[PDB]
Amino acid sequence: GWFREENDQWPGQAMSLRVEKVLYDAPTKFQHLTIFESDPKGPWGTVMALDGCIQVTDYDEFVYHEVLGHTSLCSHPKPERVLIIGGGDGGVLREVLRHGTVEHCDLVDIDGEVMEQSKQHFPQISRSLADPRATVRVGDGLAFVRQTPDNTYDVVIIDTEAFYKDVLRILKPDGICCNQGESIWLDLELIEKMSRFIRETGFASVQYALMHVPTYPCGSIGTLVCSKKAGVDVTKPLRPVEDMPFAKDLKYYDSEMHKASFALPRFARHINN
Amino acid sequence: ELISGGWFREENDQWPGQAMSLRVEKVLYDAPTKFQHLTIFESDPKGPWGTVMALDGCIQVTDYDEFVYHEVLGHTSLCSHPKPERVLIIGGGDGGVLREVLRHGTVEHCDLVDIDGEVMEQSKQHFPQISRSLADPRATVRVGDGLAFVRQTPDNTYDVVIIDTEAFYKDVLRILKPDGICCNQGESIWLDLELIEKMSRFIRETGFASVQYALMHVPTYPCGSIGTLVCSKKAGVDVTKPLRPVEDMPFAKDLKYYDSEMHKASFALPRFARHINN
Ligand SMILES: C[S@@H](CCCN)C[C@H]1O[C@@H](n2cnc3c(N)ncnc32)[C@H](O)[C@@H]1O
Ligand SMILES: C[S@@H](CCCN)C[C@H]1O[C@@H](n2cnc3c(N)ncnc32)[C@H](O)[C@@H]1O
Ligand SMILES: O=C(CCS)Nc1ccccc1
Ligand SMILES: O=C(CCS)Nc1ccccc1
Repeated sequence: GWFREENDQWPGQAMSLRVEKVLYDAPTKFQHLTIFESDPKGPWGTVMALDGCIQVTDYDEFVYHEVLGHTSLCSHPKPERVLIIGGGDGGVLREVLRHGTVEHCDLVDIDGEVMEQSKQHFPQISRSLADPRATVRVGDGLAFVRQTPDNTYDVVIIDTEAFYKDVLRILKPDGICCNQGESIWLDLELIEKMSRFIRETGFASVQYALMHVPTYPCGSIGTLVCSKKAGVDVTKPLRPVEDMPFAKDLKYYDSEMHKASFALPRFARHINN
Repeated sequence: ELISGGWFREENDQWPGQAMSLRVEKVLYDAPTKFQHLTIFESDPKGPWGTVMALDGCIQVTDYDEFVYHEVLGHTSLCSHPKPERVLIIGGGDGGVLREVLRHGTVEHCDLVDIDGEVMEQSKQHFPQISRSLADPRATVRVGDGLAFVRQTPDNTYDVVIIDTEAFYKDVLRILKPDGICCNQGESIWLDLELIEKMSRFIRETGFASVQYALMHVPTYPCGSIGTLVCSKKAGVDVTKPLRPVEDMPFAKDLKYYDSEMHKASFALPRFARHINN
């Protein structure tokens, strides 16, 4: 049969993939979690959906994982302690762990079932979950950051007021925050709203980086990249990845794509000023 | 044979196991032309897509993201040339590239050849924002094979050739002036990276001095992006930095996707694809 994806907000279209083998399909305590192998004659491999929205495919998971992971960290002078909220597939953490500067990373994900299913059906994404520089919790990020002290983390990556206020609060003075931002084609209003809320919460700067992800609606998604410190230009890498030893293992991210990600179509450019 | 209230479904033989579909609100055209199947319909009015054109079952234009591809092709090429006075567009029957090229004050004449006169007719009726350029008298619009058209054209006729569709590419090189720019509808770095590598190498070997691939976000196309090979007949020219920035022309603010920053960023490729460009 077929997995069909559609959206009541964008009513008259759908996107479908052939299911070759259902590997998981159950409610969880927090969301519907579907994993299946897609057409072995196609490129998508294993696919994971949450409440019927594709979240991860074998084919392009590298895109969003490297952009969040390295755009943020390469914007920091020396990132040693890292929080990931959500990110339970482990992909971002894998990308975080490539950085030698990283001493420790906590990863907090509301949904234990996601990580378990990930270890089972996404080995190349989940390996990183048992790494000794990581600690993995099953819990609400909202609570977790409310119970975290000031000046704890150099980087907070949010891969899903008092929340945004807390995040600024837990970052050190050169803190860098990034999130999974939405689509400039479907959520532009909401991107504008967030950008400005995030800034009025007390972050010095907020800049939106666009990336190409084929399996997400409209072919792209972005991340808001936010600096606690004033005078920081996140759009030009602070510490290029080309000097670190893992650069040539990356399949999407480099310094030219860093810079380029912040050039927006004219209709959307007002997000970045 | 499509009917209002049903869904248009597209699949591909070549990438089995995916499908894409749009609800049809009203059929405005659905018949074979002497060249291809041409489908036009209004999509769901509670959605953003407006009117939609399909050729042989591949969507080609929607009201929605129309401007991306047309502006990228018109402007990346024209802003890479010192003085584009005479322009040829092969394909482009809908009028979209031509509306972008005609924005430019230096353009003195533009010929467009598209093999299917029906595409041009139905664009006149159903895409007024795209096709108004087609009646412009700085343009000459012929129905004809672009291949036979370039073959019958003398050397160094054009400053810029835009292909919106080996003996062909050599003709293209021949009909351009020493200063010429050619750009085309490239394919996708996700679906035909090998093809893009091959086209580029051989456009170079044909005799073009440089060829660089420009990536753009088009949400209605397979995998949500597509590209254009931007090729310079003369040596030592860098198409990846605007020769004549659009920001110095009167119409810069009318554009919805393209500007100089977008121009430079479009040549940055994800690492797996960057060898196309070096
Ligand atoms: C799958 S991941 C997105 C895929 C790209 N790596 C989205 C994760 O965020 C979690 N999530 C959602 N809400 C929360 C909260 N409130 N806290 C923590 N994690 C959360 C959710 O369980 C997904 O695993
Ligand atoms: C509609 S346009 C594609 C959408 C981008 N605006 C593609 C056009 O190329 C024409 N086409 C295809 N082959 C040729 C040749 N050989 N010559 C000229 N025009 C051609 C075809 O009729 C379409 O209208
Ligand atoms: O636009 C989308 C999906 C996300 S924007 N689908 C689509 C619409 C028209 C044509 C082809 C695809
Ligand atoms: O990946 C693709 C198409 C081209 S890259 N489609 C798709 C992705 C997710 C769900 C349904 C379809």
